[PDB]
Amino acid sequence: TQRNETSNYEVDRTIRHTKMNVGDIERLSVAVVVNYKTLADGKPLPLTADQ
Amino acid sequence: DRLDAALRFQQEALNLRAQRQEILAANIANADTPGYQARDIDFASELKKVMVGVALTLTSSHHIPAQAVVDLLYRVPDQPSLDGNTVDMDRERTQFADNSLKYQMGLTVLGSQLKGMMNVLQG
Repeated sequence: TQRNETSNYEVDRTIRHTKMNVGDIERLSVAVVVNYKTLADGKPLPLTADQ
Repeated sequence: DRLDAALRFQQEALNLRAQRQEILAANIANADTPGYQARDIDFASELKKVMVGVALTLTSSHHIPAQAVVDLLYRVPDQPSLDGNTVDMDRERTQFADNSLKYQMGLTVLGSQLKGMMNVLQG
């Protein structure tokens, strides 16, 4: 037995050219502080877990 | 090419003479093999067949080009041997000498045609 096989293929091709924007954000860290709650009496009652 | 068409007939005749020469010499060499049949080719019919293909398409550079890759007639026996060998010395010796002569004649004709095509150009 003898099998000689030659195949020429055409392939899908996708070229993407990208120029990233200058000034993009890499990592953002934010510090927020809130106050207590002073009722009509004036006692600084702290907030709750849900809030 | 037109140059091939002019020299096609003599080249095919020369190649067929070489092939038949090989076949006749194989018949001579295997003369003593018991059960060997003497084979030969009909020169004229095979010359018609050769004188009377599709390279695969190459889209780019990497694509690989297409890769390329006669009928033997039994001789009618003359004398019946006991070992089944039908090779006759005299017949194939004459055929061998004749094929040698015709190969030389084909070489002469092809060389003359090439030499004429050359002296047309020389100047």
